[PDB]
Amino acid sequence: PRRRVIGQRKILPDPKFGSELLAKFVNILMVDGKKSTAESIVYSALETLAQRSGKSELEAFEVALENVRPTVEVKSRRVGGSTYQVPVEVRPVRRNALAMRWIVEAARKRGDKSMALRLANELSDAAENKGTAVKKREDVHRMAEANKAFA
Amino acid sequence: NQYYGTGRRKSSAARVFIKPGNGKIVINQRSLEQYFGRETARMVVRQPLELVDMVEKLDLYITVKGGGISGQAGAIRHGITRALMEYDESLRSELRKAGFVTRDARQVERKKVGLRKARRRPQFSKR
Amino acid sequence: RIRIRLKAFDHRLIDQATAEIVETAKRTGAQVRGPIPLPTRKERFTVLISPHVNKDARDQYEIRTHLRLVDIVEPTEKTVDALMRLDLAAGVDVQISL
Amino acid sequence: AKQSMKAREVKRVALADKYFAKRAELKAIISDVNAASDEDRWNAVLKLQTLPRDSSPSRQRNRCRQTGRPHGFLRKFGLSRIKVREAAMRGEIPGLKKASW
Amino acid sequence: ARIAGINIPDHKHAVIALTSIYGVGKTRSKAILAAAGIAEDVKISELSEGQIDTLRDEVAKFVVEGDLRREISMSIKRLMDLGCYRGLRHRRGLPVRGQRTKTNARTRKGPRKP
Amino acid sequence: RSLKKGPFIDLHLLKKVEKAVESGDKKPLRTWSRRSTIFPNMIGLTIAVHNGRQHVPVFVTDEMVGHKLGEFAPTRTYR
Amino acid sequence: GQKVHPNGIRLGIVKPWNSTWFANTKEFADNLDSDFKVRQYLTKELAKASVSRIVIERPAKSIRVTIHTARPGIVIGKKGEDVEKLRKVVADIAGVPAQINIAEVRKPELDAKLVADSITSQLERRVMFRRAMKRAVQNAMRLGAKGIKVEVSGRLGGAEIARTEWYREGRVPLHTLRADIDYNTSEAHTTYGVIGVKVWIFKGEI
RNA sequence: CCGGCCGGGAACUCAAAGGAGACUGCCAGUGAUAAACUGGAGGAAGGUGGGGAUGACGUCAAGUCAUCAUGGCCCUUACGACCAGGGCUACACACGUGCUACAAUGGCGCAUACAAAGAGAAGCGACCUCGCGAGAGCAAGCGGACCUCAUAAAGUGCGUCGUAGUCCGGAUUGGAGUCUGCAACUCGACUCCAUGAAGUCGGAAUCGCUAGUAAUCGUGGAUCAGAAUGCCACGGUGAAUAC
RNA sequence: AAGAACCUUACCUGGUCUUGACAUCCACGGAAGUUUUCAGAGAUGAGAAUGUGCCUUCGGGAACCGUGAGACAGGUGCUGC
Ligand SMILES: [Mg+2]
Repeated sequence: PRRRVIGQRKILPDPKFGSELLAKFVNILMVDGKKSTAESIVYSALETLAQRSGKSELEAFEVALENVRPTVEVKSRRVGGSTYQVPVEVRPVRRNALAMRWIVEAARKRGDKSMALRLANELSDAAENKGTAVKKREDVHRMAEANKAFA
Repeated sequence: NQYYGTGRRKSSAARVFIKPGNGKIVINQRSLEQYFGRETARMVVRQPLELVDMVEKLDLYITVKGGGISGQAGAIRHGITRALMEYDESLRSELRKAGFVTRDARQVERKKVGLRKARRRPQFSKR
Repeated sequence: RIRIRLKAFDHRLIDQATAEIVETAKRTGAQVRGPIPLPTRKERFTVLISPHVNKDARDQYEIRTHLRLVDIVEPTEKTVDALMRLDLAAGVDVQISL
Repeated sequence: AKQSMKAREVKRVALADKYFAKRAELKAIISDVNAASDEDRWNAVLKLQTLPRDSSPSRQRNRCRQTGRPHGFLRKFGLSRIKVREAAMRGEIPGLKKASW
Repeated sequence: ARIAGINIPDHKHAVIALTSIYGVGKTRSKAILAAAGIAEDVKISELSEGQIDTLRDEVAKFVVEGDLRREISMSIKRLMDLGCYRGLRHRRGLPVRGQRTKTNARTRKGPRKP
Repeated sequence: RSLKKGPFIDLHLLKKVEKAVESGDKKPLRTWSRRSTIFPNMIGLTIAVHNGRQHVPVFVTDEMVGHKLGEFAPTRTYR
Repeated sequence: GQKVHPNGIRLGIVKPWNSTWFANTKEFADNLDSDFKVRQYLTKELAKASVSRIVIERPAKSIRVTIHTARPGIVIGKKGEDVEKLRKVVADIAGVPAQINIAEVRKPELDAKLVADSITSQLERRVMFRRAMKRAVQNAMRLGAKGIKVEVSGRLGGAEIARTEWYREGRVPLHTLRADIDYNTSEAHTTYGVIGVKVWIFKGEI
């Protein structure tokens, strides 16, 4: 805000095996307050990917995440006349939140049968670093690294 | 021997009778597996119960009303926490440090005239 | 026995009327259940403070109806007679039923 | 405030109180499932128009008692919101105050 | 599966395929099903001809594609030649149930061309 | 779309109706009762229905029985 | 017009309701109509008596009316002939026996209604608006009070455009709820039009 | 007859009244030893605890002479009044605010659980019968912490749809049916038969929201003889970001 | 506008009236009230059977109903500049 220097809210750990990042992920997926079905699809696709990759659930999610985790971000700060872009780092909190949002978007789109299926497919292609969230990250790195003369 | 917990959350209110013995849940004459044991928010009533063993420490005869599923769930959680009085500050010094004793009212705000849900306006438009 | 239900608008009046009437009833008609509070009912009204456009401009008024059961348990002779002809403390509506 | 319409409503009300609630038999009784479904009920619903458009409880707009305002009327206080609020803020309605909670 | 109308469903459940007939809906189709002893979950690639015959002779009871088309045609022509409000609306191209025409009712009126 | 229990008419209207029935075809009968139905005996009348300002003479028809008079008495004129 | 009614906002905290009685929803409307009728008729009759207000109750289906005024002599007439005429002509319309009782206030200039009525009498007596305002404020504050504020709207001076003017003296917190404030507004009809006068007197602080 | 159904208690929630407490209360630091800011103990709540009502002097010569009263004007056998019907629902067409949606977190059908606050006597309206359903009839209780609205729905178990302008979606339209009401053509609501459109996320531009809020679901009330996707009110799951 | 089938309705046509639908007066006549027929879109007009006291000033009274002028009623008609 302008004056308030407040922090962020305090979410609860998920009922399923302890976690907070994927709890916030399910809270993002939750629309119209449909937490039950959001969590259902979350767990379904989670265990699907876990069994497809042979690993454990939260670690497979971390694998699919680190690949989509970006490096920098472009923002506009006009200085005396012409308006321009500027590439700059991003906090880890918003970094991982934006990675999860890209995951959710690539999952929502490209619908084969069901949302569990879409989310597991995106998880897989991100774990092997060939999905659409990773391509979003690549596009972000394209936007950056080019106009880096502004600083 | 048999202690009482009140419990309430989001316009809901409960009644819990805690007793040393088995560990079954009589939740409105149902089991926790039935009442909301297939739906989300399942271990909500169990969240205040893992810091101290519960499987074979004490059972609870529970009833609830008011609010929705999660509302009555928070009600039962507050009821557990109030019933935790024969297990007094010796344990509250940490239970509170991690919450579970804060009412966390955040009561729903009445709908204000001119609005749609007490904060939602009727889609303003300059022209 | 005698279900005695009184009702008013103002708590500071119904309270004193109930106190004095329960006194005059149990001082000779003892074995009462007391002034059971009978929770309040609120009749609310929303009106348009303006006579014209500015429909959005409105106001909210209300009226509170408080009641007090007494529930006398015995149809005493010091009660059936010394309760009637004693409907003072205007602004209150009373109904006794045997 | 259209004293003519006021007398119109007064007529409607009085003539209705006279005819209906007392002569419902024609339209509310003879029009029943029974042998009377023959020419009996036909003649009943025909004599129906023995009364004019008036005499009915449907033409009762329930206008205001002070100003005849049909809109903004409340069946409780018998008056429109305008005079309702007037008398309220003046303190004439027993037990009425500002509702805030 | 040449039932009245056109009725060329392949691998479609009973009522969902039968409603295709202009003259039958889900309800009348379920009635036909319970009459001819037909289920409402098995498809055309699995139904037998000894039961397709019952389909035919049971749907023959209510109006059909062509019969219903011509019946509606003669009814609306009756309205038009009657020249009541209904026929006047039918001829002017406006709805007949009396909804909004000032703004709505564009479906019956015509595309929002100009 | 209502009043299942038979039709509804006006005394004056049915009186003129049966008068014209027993007298034969007659000039248009002015009827302001758009809220009335038609009977199997009025086929052949040339009654004039009210629209709000003017009378529309209509030749009754056996198919024009269950309908009303406002049906064939246009009230709103457009262009 | 963006301010709330002081008396209305203070009813639920400090000031008492004008009509104090009970009634079920079935007869609340007719009860209020009878109250309005008796009120307007009594005002029509005794507007000369300078009545500040009237409280209306109904003990056991019988009407009772306290008249908070300042000229009980004029209200009653010698031996109470006026009291009797009023009781009769009011019970006729009320359908029940009426106990009408007067009650004097020996500080009439502290009543919003009485002061508005006096300013209106002077407005029809052709007295200057400034002088009337100042004289009423002085009357009140010199008789005793913790603040006053008067306002007038209309065509003061009989001019062509409508100009409203006010004048205050002392402390007068309206947003304060414990402030027992006397408030009322009168009307005055002259050859020029309508004139609305209003007053607020900070009588008490609790 | 396991229905607190009942004898039996005032244990408990709840209950209306009368009070306590939550006021920077105190401590550590910072701050010009001041104001004050930040963190912390206990505590449910910490600094205006949450929300609400409360609208400064006055501006826009803002809107209402149609709620009412009124300065003047004007009709005053009339610009007055009554009655049948019609109109306000009219339609080349442009715009604003809401519901439905435009689907697979799901349409879909069967079995399952959980709201608070209210209203209700020329009204709410048990049981029972029929009625696909409007709802019809007989006929208890209730002008009320009893009798009725009133079964709460999302949530969950089984599975069709397993991706198609499709079983998403319901408008247009005819015959036939119930109901409010003197009457349903203009011009009502409701339930069934037949129907399924555009619409596949929406262009520039633009609105609301920092919490139980939005999002979404359901329920009640006023208007009413009858007539909401609106208004008001209550509750349901329950976020996000804030550099 | 917290709710247009009539009404609501302030608009349109047609049929009506006039100190008038609405409050009051004098004088005159009838007591009201109740049932009923005819034409009309009805308003209204043409009617037919029933109906009498609360006080005796008791040449009548208190309401109710109708007739004549007048004062007037009546307007959702104008300017919210
Ligand atoms: Mg000037």
